[PDB]
Amino acid sequence: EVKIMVEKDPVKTSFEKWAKPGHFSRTLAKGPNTTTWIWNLHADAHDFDSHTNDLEEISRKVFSAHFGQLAVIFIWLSGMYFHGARFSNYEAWLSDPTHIKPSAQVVWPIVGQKILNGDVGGGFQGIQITSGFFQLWRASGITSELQLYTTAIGGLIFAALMLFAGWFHYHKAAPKLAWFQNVESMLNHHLAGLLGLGSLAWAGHQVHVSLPINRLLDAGVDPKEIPLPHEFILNRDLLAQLYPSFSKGLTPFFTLNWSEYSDFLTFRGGLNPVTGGLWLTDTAHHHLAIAVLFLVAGHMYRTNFGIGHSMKEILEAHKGPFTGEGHKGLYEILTTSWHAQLAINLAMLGSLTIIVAHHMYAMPPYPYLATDYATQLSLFTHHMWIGGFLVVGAAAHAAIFMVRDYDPTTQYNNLLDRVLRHRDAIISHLNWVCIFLGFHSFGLYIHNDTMSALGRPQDMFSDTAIQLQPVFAQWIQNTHALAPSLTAPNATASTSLTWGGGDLVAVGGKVALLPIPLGTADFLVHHIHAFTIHVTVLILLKGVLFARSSRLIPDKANLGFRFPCDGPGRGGTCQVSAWDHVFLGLFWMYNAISVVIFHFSWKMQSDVWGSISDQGVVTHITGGNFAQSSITINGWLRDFLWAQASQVIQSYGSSLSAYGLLFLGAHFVWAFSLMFLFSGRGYWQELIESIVWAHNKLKVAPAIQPRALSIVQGRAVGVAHYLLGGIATTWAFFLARIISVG
Amino acid sequence: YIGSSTNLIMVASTTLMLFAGRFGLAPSANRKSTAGLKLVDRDSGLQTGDPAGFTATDTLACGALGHVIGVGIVLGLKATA
Amino acid sequence: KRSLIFASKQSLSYLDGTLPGDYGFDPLGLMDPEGAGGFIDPQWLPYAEIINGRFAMLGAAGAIAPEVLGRIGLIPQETAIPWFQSGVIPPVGNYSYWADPYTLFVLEMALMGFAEHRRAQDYYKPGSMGKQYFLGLEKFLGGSGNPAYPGGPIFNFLGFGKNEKELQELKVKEVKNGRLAMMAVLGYFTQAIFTGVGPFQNLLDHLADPVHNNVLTNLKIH
Amino acid sequence: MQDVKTYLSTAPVLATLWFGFLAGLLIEINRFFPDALVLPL
Amino acid sequence: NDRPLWFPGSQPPEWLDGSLPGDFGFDPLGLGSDPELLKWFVQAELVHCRWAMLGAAGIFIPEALTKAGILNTPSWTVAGDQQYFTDATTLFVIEIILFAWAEGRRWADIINPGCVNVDPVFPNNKLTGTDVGYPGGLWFDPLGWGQTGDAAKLKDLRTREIKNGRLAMLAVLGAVVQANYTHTGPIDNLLAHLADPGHNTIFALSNLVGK
Ligand code: CLA
Ligand code: CLA
Ligand code: CLA
Ligand code: CLA
Repeated sequence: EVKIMVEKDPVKTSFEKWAKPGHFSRTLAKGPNTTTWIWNLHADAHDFDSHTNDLEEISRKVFSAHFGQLAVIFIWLSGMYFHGARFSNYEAWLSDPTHIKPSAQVVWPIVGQKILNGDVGGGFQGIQITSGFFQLWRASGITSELQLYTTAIGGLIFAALMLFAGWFHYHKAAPKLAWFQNVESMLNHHLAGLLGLGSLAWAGHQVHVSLPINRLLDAGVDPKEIPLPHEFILNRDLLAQLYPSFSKGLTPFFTLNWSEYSDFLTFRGGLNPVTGGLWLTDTAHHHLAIAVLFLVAGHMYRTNFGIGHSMKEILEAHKGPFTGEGHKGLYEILTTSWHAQLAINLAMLGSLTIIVAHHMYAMPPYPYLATDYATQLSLFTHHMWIGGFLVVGAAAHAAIFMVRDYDPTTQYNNLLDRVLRHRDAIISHLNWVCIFLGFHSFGLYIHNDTMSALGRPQDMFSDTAIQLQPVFAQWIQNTHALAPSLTAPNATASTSLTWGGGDLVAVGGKVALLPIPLGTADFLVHHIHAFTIHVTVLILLKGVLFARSSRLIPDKANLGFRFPCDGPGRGGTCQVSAWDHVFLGLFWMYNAISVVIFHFSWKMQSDVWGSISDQGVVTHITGGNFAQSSITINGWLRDFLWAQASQVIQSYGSSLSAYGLLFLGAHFVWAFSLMFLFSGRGYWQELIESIVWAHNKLKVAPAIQPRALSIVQGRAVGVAHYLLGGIATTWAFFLARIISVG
Repeated sequence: YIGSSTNLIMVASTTLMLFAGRFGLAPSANRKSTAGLKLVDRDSGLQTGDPAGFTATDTLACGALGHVIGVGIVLGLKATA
Repeated sequence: KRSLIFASKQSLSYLDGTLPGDYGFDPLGLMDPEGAGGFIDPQWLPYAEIINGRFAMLGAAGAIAPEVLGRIGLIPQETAIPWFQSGVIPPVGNYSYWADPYTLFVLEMALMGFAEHRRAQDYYKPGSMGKQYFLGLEKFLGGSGNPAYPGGPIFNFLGFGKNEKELQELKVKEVKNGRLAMMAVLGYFTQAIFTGVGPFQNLLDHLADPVHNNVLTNLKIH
Repeated sequence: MQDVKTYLSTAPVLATLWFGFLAGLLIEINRFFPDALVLPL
Repeated sequence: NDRPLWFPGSQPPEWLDGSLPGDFGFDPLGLGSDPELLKWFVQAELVHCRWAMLGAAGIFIPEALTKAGILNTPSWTVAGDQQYFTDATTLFVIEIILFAWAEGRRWADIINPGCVNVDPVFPNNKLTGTDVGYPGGLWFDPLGWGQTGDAAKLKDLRTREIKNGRLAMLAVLGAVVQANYTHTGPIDNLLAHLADPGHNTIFALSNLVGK
């Protein structure tokens, strides 16, 4: 029966364990014999499963840690709003959003770093921000810095509230295991009460605050004399003169004459020509509809009033001849293992973030977002990287579950067992498809390189050569361009300006969006993307499926999840642990996301982003050379890496010099990672022995014996520095280039 | 508005759903549906004054679903005719 | 043995009838002793109900009293205003008192703190307010075993409930009137938003033309 | 306070405090005595 | 020991047993849990109180007498800006040199009680003080009021400078914040509050949403 269950005062609030560093584990609670202990102290701090076998205590730790993360995020958001309130030119940007660069960070005049306070416009000097917060606040109807201040104060209050909630739910009233295992109630509340009610509330804000303020802004009204939101809520005649349907006043809602709300609940599609963003009427209708859908969907599961679904009975009822018991035993897996839930949720969150990245540039939801090329590029790249990291983490935690939380006795002839039983076939076919994709994409690039170098441009794979047209994607674009005509008759515009139709939105003198063409280069780059994704999936899935055992080491589950090797026997067992598979999948996700963001940047600078003149001539940032230069690896090296890097390396002496500094520093960090990746551990241990001799000669040798990093730690440091260097190099390069050319 | 087609449709939908739930023609708190769509009896634990076993939660569920279906029918008939 | 509103098998296990307003209505099982915690526990919820109900009795009889007394014509008409126009929500309406409403709020916070903190300390540590010196009248504020019913020389100065039967019946009456007042204040709030006039104005509008003055006709806001 | 002082005496907290103090000292020195390549004496 | 407390209902902390002057069991953060550090904090409170008393006497009394017209003190905030017979930085350095001796001798008394009680130039002077923080003698207790014999009556004599001291500390903090906020003298703020207490408050200059 679904009920509230807590324990009073489980843990005493005391600083006694603060003085003891490794209190959470029996091994580290003894003391630091060696320096490795310190690293171990930071590598097992949040591994709550390793601290104890009690699932209740692990659940309580997880809940309180989530509260702490929420408090941290609240502090971060409050900081952003504070910096918008004081150290920003938000109001000047409101007065003129097309010619003033957003800025919300101001440096101190200490060591000549004051040069970084560039002339962003509006009588302000500071760092040009690319987070899109200005456009988000413009969409929300924020017109003054006082509103940002009150938002920041509320954010601090909420951070303190979350911090107190974590303390209360760990040390004062800690929920019991039965409370955490109520997955049906949790889903009902998070669907109806979290997503549905949140969407409804945001629709209310939009209807009452965003639409009137933003339509007055689109009309050219100076934000100073735009009436405040509460004046729209109170003086409803002032709101009705913008949208007459408000004069009806909730009568159409309850009489089901909903068409009378067509003034502010539209299904237009496309972009607002004035701002280049989505119509906020469409957004309000969207949020209302999804709120209704989520509130309906959150009434699906049976908590204690009958009427509903038992997910255990749903799962046990889904089985077939090609499988065994089907989805039998998965309810226990997902209600008794935190790592399985973390894997599922991480995979979904990463894929969702990638969807967000793809959908926020094709439909810019904020005003003056598309024409802010720097913000668009930054948002796309940021969310791509976040999604990739989350997917790799999902793989890691699936492997952790398979190693530690997997119980063969309760999993017999179900789906997990059967997947484990034909992993050889799965990995064989995935390896074959990876090889085939790698060949028929990168070998096509190499073919193009060779024929271009041999003076045989007619033997290449291009539009003026052997053509590989993406006919399926082109057909999908054609279908989506004609959707309002026949397939969605109640639509004014198509889903996005990227499908087709010959419509070009040009806020100011720039280009917001236009029909994106697909040719041989797009065919090639999408197949490169598919190749990289399949190879990453190969590495990660092979790590997960072979985590427990393999033909080499049949007892790999006893070895654990995070172990270096099993020895130099059987020819060498280096990197047989699933942790090492995640370690390599990080490199492959890095390559995949890097190529994805490079393709986005080049395609947008070449075919979409640009400036339109009064006559109507559209010139692009690069000049439309993607169709003929992206087909060749030399073209990528020259027309993208060499041509577009001219600004990061020439940024010295200007406000973009920090980008060049961090460009070179990220190069440095990557090269530094290379030695943790290439070197071993015995060499460094012996070098440390020599250094320890030098220290002992002078009676300055520490009692905490210096040790070289473990093998797994060496790999972790190498991959961390590698990813940091590469990603920061790209970050500096994109930001400098897109701030210079935009 | 009482004699309007929207009112008639909504009243009919809600009444039909309540009748189906009360008289064992639809799932309820004490009427579980199996995988074969056969209705079996269960002890929801909610005591009600209804002799048949119609609870307040059953009434709320049937009314909500009846309103959902009635809104669907009303808007569909408006869009088509 | 008693009226049951929406009881259940789970609720009736711990709701037996000791409490005054006990009718087994606990569809959410919020007073289950098995998972008692900080504020969701059997010791606090009846107390919180009583306190919310007492403040709601003061509210329902106070949010409409000036309007009624001005309608019958014995208070000044400028003080005969709807509750939401008395400065509680300055945007909808404001009134100029001897002090600005934030100074009044600080004074209210000080006084209500001196009262409410003492009430809390008597709830958590019963009898602790009758020991330390408090202007010499700490002996009046000693309370009894039950936190919700101090019944001292101050809190009970007409001396009701000499016998236990009348005392318990009076408790039940208090709980019922408090629940009614709580629902009435919720009605005050929702009607203030949906109508824009005071509760007495809504009552008179309904009493004038009941079929054209109700929620169905008056969810047009204005 | 014994446990709080012990925690504050741990390596990372003391490192943070000491390095922050050093950074503040250097920053203030550069505020009042900036852009010097030669020690004047 | 059944003593009045800052919070009547709650129990007092174990380290605050009521043996100290001004003890009311007020230690919600538990900063006096270390007895060796608790003694240091006791001394810190004592000297802070005795400095804040002189600060309030040199801030509010001259301001009130200037408003009455008897004196012409410059409002205790621009007091540093006026010209003297020496520069402000030179005055600060003289103050540091001249206070190093006294503060170091009090420091030695705190660290090593019972010492530094004898005059170095004329050993025959001495200080007849027993407790730390109450030097006594003749320079510091010329009327001989700190030595009463009765422990309870002496503690009653104490707990008064602790209380006047805490009040003066709060008063000086209020004076600083009020000068920063209202840009006006403290006695002028008092007269403004007494002029119209319902409106001349901290919210007079805050200008919140509704008034
Ligand atoms: C309508 C009810 C409701 C709502 C709104 C939420 C909302 C949330 N839950 Mg869920 N939860 C619910 C019911 C609900 N829960 C029930 C019934 C159970 C038990 C079965 C759980 C069990 C549960 C667990 C085990 C966890 C969550 C977590 C979370 C948070 C995830 C972070 C996020 O995206 O939030 C986005 C929104 C915000 C950050 C807004 C701030 C939060 C506001 C104040 C809403 C808080 C609603 C709260 C449930 C009301 C009770 C508190 C009240 C007494 C003050 C989110 C705030 C996770 C978390 O992060 O924990 C902290 C987590 O680990 N919940
Ligand atoms: C919802 C997200 C989420 C959550 C809750 C967890 C939770 C956990 N993970 Mg998983 N993980 C995630 C996402 C998540 N992870 C993602 C996205 C990845 C892919 C990278 C992984 C990959 C991963 C692996 C491979 C392992 C874990 C492990 C763990 C456990 C932590 C033990 C530990 O050593 O941490 C303590 C915290 C750290 C070690 C972090 C230190 C700082 C990192 C390494 C570098 C910071 C980079 C920084 C941004 C650089 C710039 C700043 C710099 C200049 C200062 C815990 C169960 C471990 C485990 O359970 O072992 C059995 C383990 O082996 N996770
Ligand atoms: C540019 C560097 C580079 C190249 C070319 C490769 C190539 C390959 N890697 Mg390796 N890898 C690299 C860097 C590289 N990797 C790095 C830095 C890492 C560290 C993270 C890894 C980690 C890694 C892992 C963990 C895995 C791979 C896998 C693969 C294979 C991909 C699929 C395949 O075989 O078909 C595509 C093959 C190619 C693209 C190779 C070039 C072939 C060209 C196009 C044709 C040339 C032939 C031509 C006729 C000349 C003939 C020569 C003849 C005259 C002698 C392939 C062997 C995966 C694998 O085993 O395959 C499924 C795998 O699991 N690699
Ligand atoms: C103490 C309970 C109580 C009482 C006596 C009233 C009385 C009244 N309300 Mg209010 N109301 C209440 C609670 C109450 N309401 C609550 C809790 C809400 C929030 C849901 C509302 C929301 C509300 C609105 C929005 C409106 C009224 C209106 C009215 C008038 C009747 C016309 C109508 O449409 O009613 C509608 C009644 C409801 C929507 C609430 C019904 C359910 C509650 C619990 C009342 C149950 C009454 C019950 C018999 C107990 C009565 C106690 C006693 C008199 C015997 C009338 C003056 C209308 C008005 O002002 O007309 C001009 C109007 O527009 N009420």
